[PDB]
Amino acid sequence: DNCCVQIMGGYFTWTPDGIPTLSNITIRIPRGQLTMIVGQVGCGKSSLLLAALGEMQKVSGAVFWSSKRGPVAYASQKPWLLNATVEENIIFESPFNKQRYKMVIEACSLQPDIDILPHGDQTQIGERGINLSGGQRQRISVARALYQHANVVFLDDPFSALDIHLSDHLMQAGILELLRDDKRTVVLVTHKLQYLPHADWIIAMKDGTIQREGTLKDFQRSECQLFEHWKTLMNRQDQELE
Amino acid sequence: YALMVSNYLNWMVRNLADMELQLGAVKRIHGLLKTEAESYEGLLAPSLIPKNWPDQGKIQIQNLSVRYDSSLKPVLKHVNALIAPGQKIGICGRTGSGKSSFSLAFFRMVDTFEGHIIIDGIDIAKLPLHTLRSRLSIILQDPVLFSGTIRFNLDPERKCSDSTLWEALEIAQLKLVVKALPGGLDAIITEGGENFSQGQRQLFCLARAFVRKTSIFIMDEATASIDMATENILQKVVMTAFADRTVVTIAHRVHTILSADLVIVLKRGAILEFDKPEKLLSRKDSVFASFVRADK
Ligand SMILES: Nc1ncnc2c1ncn2[C@@H]1O[C@H](COP(=O)(O)OP(=O)(O)OP(=O)(O)O)[C@@H](O)[C@H]1O
Ligand SMILES: Nc1ncnc2c1ncn2[C@@H]1O[C@H](COP(=O)(O)OP(=O)(O)O)[C@@H](O)[C@H]1O
Ligand SMILES: [Mg+2]
Ligand SMILES: [Mg+2]
Repeated sequence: DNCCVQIMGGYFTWTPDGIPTLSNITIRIPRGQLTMIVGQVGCGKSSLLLAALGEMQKVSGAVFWSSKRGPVAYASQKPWLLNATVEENIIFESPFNKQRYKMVIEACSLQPDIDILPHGDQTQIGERGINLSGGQRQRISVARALYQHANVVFLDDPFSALDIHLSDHLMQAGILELLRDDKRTVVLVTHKLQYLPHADWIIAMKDGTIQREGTLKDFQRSECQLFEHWKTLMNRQDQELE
Repeated sequence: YALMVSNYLNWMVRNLADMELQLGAVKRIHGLLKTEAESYEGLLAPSLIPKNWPDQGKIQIQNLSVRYDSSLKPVLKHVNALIAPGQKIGICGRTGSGKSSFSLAFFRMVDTFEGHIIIDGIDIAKLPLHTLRSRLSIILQDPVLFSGTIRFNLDPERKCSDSTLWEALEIAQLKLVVKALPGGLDAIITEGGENFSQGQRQLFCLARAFVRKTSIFIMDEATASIDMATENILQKVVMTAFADRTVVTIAHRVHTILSADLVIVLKRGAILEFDKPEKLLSRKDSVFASFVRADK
């Protein structure tokens, strides 16, 4: 079926008491294949990825991981950073390939920000060290992803603290450039809805549960109201979303 | 007393050794005691300031080049604006251009090493600093929330009724999920805001900016995190409600700031363009028009 993440009917929660956070999540994520999660604010977008890691508590439901669980790459909504060098951040206990490291820092376009740093590559950034921008920290924390040969990338939102130029450099190069080279399963949360043409599967979720999952033609045909809300919301209302 | 010598010589030298080790903490706290002040008392006397100091925000920028530190370059170049009291200003630009440097120039944290800049006629740099940062309002890209409770995190100065707080939850579109919290008000926001979402943390910070009733709210990229539907809905809500207020907006997305009055474009620390968004979109060679075109 070529499907690595097969969470069926999960009534997941954060707190062990109270109401559950998630309810009846019947999702599928295809292998080698980019998908996108779009929901509203506070509505389960990080919670699906942390339930898929099993960090959130399973009251009911069942998770059907396939190649226990392998090592996944992950970059959170808040960028966690070490007190190491920038190269030791981006490698993160891997073997250092110079050309794979070179195409990651060319793919992220962190090269002028590593050019303006006073030791360049080996500056000890972090808490003990130089404070950063936050956007540069976001690019460093996603630059530690897509390197590990880990084949599942849990890429929570990179496109908060970046502009349109660096997000098109992150969305044409990098995402769908080197992640179409090997068959790495990339999942994204993104409210910049211009990249909704650059998605094969699409998860749309609403208030704990999902609304539907499937492709853009399936949301065009079957859903066709949140599709119209995305058509008004992206403001290319003349064209047809494909 | 020879037996007193052989029982107390060790406590003499061991108490000398950890006396040196504990007095290193006095040396460290006296080295950190001698830090630099910010000089919170200003040049101008606190009697020319009225009750409504920023009643009509005439932000006249003249030749304002700023600097973060003494060793660094001038980040912003020689810029000029004439900002009306009913105006709404959208500032767009690249990362690394200086647009969130320019929002800190109103609050005197980034050092204005040359420049005239005023609001309502009278100089920003010749002001008391606490009366400057008390009667003005910012909102940042970072959501920083403290521990304790929600009425403290929206009102730490304790002086407000619950109706203006729930009016701020009404104009954040936050009221429905704060009513879905099981206290109504007065539940627990944890250390850094880890009880909620990142967009909900930024919505709490937005509503904490909405409690204060000053006529200047300035806005950094708050809706970088919060999604496009609530960006449209919240942009419509803050454009209808705060009609008097001179709102300066570093918008993260350009398609929420097509409804602005006039637009600053900042590229490499300088104003490239300053006109109508219809004029700068219809010029077709302009970098604001390629910011609209590169988005959609
Ligand atoms: N760490 C947590 N502990 C307890 N409750 C949480 C936690 N994180 C989220 N919640 C609750 O679960 C719900 C889901 O929030 P979540 O963090 O999934 O938002 P999100 O939709 O991922 O945010 P964004 O819109 O930024 O993507 C929220 O209503 C929040 O109150
Ligand atoms: N804390 C800081 N200390 C020194 N320089 C800074 C600091 N923050 C930003 N800068 C410099 O100022 C320039 C503009 O930064 P900033 O205005 O913060 O971001 P943006 O241009 O994305 O709004 C950047 O090129 C950066 O090098
Ligand atoms: Mg989230
Ligand atoms: Mg900035």
